[PDB]
Amino acid sequence: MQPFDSGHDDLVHDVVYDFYGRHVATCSSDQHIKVFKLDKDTSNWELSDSWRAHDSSIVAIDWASPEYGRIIASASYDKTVKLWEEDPDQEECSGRRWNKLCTLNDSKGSLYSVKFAPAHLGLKLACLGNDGILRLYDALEPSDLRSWTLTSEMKVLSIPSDFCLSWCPSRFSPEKLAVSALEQAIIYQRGKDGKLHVAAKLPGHKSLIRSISWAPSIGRWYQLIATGCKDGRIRIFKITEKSNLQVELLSEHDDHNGEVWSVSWNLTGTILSSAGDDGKVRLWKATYSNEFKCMSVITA
Amino acid sequence: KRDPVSGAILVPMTVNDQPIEKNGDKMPLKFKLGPLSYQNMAFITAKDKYKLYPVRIPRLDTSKEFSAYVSGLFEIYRDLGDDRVFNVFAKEHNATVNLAMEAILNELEVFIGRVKDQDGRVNRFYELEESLTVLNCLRTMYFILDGQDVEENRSEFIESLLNWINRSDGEPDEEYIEQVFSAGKKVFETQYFWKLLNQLVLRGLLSQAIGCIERSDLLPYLSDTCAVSFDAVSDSIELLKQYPKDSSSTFREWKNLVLKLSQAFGSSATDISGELRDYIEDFLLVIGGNQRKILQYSRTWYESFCGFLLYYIPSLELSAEYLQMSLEANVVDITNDWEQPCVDIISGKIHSILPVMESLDSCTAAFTAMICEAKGLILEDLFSYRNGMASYMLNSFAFELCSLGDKELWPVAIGLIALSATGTRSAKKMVIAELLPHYPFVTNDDIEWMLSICVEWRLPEIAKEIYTTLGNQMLSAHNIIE
Amino acid sequence: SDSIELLKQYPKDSSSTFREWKNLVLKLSQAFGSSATDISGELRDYIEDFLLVIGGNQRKILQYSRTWYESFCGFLLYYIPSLELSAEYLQMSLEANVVDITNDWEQPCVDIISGKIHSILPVMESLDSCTAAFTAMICEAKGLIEDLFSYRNGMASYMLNSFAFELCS
Repeated sequence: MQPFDSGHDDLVHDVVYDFYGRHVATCSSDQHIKVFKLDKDTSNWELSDSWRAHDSSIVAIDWASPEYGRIIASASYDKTVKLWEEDPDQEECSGRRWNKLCTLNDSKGSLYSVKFAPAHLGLKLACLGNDGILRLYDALEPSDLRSWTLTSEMKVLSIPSDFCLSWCPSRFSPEKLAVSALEQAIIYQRGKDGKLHVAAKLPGHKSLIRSISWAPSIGRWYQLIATGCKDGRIRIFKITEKSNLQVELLSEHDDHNGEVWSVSWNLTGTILSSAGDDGKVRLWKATYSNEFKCMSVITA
Repeated sequence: KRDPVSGAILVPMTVNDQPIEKNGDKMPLKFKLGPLSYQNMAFITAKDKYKLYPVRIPRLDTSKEFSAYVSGLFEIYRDLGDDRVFNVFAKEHNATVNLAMEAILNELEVFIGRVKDQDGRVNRFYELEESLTVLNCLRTMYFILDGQDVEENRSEFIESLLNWINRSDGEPDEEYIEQVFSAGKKVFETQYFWKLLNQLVLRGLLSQAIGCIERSDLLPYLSDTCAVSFDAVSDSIELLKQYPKDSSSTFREWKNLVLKLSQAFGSSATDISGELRDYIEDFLLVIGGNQRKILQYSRTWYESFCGFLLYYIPSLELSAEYLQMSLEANVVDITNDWEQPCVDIISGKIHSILPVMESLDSCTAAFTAMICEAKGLILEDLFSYRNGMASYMLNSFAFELCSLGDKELWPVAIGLIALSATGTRSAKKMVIAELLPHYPFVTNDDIEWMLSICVEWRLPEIAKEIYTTLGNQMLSAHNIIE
Repeated sequence: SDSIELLKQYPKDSSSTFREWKNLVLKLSQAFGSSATDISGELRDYIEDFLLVIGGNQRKILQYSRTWYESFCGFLLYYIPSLELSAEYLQMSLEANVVDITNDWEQPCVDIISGKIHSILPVMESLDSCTAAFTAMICEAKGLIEDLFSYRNGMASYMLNSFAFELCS
């Protein structure tokens, strides 16, 4: 496994795999989004297309279920999010390979993270800004991938900083989204009335929460969501749903001695990864007792 | 391999380009797990660090040999009809299972084989080498003599046991022998000689055990020092040549003679060293199965355990006692993974080996557990603790295969989840529907299969999504009114 | 206060009651967990730990156990009442605090729980040949295991004619 130049002139922020893990979409402070392709023949990655996406620094990215086309979404410090439908009948390395399906100017403050809701709910997406306001967009009509409406607009809290969020993958559980603002972590669920509500919180954080992601509850009903905190501790919670949610603290690991920056899940929720200051990436597997044990460690 | 500060295994991310350096200069390192096990990503948000480090899950097996191994073990499974489940037909059941054991054990041998070739002896080798060891031991204990002692198959048993004992570690290695043949005493007057001769006699390495005697005193010294001594040693080397390995009655007659021999030599005159006289009795007492001595001369625990069965009483009944007397003599080693798991196999607590086999190879472990549930040696949560711990590891594998990008083992992963005797028909109908939209499809074939499962299980939705896919091609295929 | 009042009524008869119990305990430790605290920063922890333990946080139940049998019990009392994880519970406990040799009954128990039963018999014999003998007996009943005084016949049977005899004298 050999690295490769992202090609970015300024520090890189997010890297997201498309559905079939064939491509990866980069984005950094150089205001450019880059999609890379994994060559079937040679095990090498090569730039599919780079292009100025936003005017300020870009920080988040996420693809949309191929059942809705090839739509990469992006958020930036320019206080606005942009969508991009890939143009199959184009060139590569050109810059005319992706178009602004639209632009979400509503956020009256710099955005930090945007993720597409699971496909079974439709073509929806959430995004959290610095104004501490959650915003849910969705092209009510899948045919015109250009007009997105404002579903919900909830406000988290004050702005005296780090953010991020992750939906609940599981297609067989009532819609819900977990958002984390600073030293907080709150779970939201859809109501009987079709409006969002606060279903529970993940207690225990002492510092800002660098990363949080929900896990694919494949084969199980109890949900699982991991936390990468600034204090240097990973946390795995077990949310069971009988107010009707129970939140359990399963594990907790300091193994990193620094700050947990990125915490990520397997595609079947079998493995969990944790990266931090100690420049190492640990992977975790679950026990029969459901406590988490690290299986391997990578470094630098 | 290398085990770090937090416990488990430590693997470098790159061989030439380590991004982070000195202690104290920390940088935000982010790492995302990919949809494909071998294609993950590790990057760093920080000026002057703009490279994307692709990473693969430590100790992953992409081997053509492996996906060939998984295939095979699956067959043995699907073929065990409804025999894979032991109801909470008395002798017929077992037999067919003990064979599938050999089938399994074998497949692992073939895969272990092609491995020594292709890569020489990389990490993955030894792991499987031990995985096998543990397996030989398992079989030796419950997959040969269904219900009776070493009589009902002495031929088959003693073969397995002797196989296991020497299919474990190289020792005694040919490079250590010669040293013992290079100080006022001749080759055969120092314990370092006998302690080896007795070790060779305990592991049943009789062919060589004799070779070592022939190296010195036999025809020499003895023949020219003590009449009784040269004799008792010649009749032993001649008794050793024919140690019963087929007939159970032959063993009796054997121990019978050995005992008559050590009796004679024991109460007769001796004109050889008073010290050399002892080394000879010990040798004889051990061949005779003197519990007391078999211990004394064993170097490890598994040695003494074997000897007990080989020269004392061939009955897995005293299995418990033999172990205690052995472990109490020489503790279990931690340097070698297979040891504790065996002490567990023999002691009965089988479940406790599974976990360890998993950290060696999730695949082997998974199937081991399976058959061990067959033999009978062990709520919408299909992936629960309620269903047989066997079943657990089996779906824990089926799930692995999915992230392996081997469009071939996919059917293997699926049907593995379907046959899990534990779990509601619906339970699986869900895990499948969720694991399917990920199926790395291509050919029309791969697509017919995927539909035939929208049939057998009724996933009317996934069905439609497929019709979508063809709808994307048909369109691009309407772009030919040429 | 709500914990001392929840403790007063720990379910010991109904299985569903346990669920509802762990349920509330978890809602309590959740609330206290994400709220404001004006007491020592250190005293705040001792309280969560207390609560986490009542809650069955595998991680903590170990931390606060003094021996191995302690943690084993807690797991069953505040986490998951299932002898299925019997194996796992033991491993996590013994790995925390080794078995003591000062007290004879410990190893024999770790053996009972781990499954290997036969290995306790001998030890019970050195305490009382009688008890041991009958223990072995029934344990053969439950199905946990010219030389009438051999090893060919069960180690159970064997231990009876070792007492049967010892009696005559």
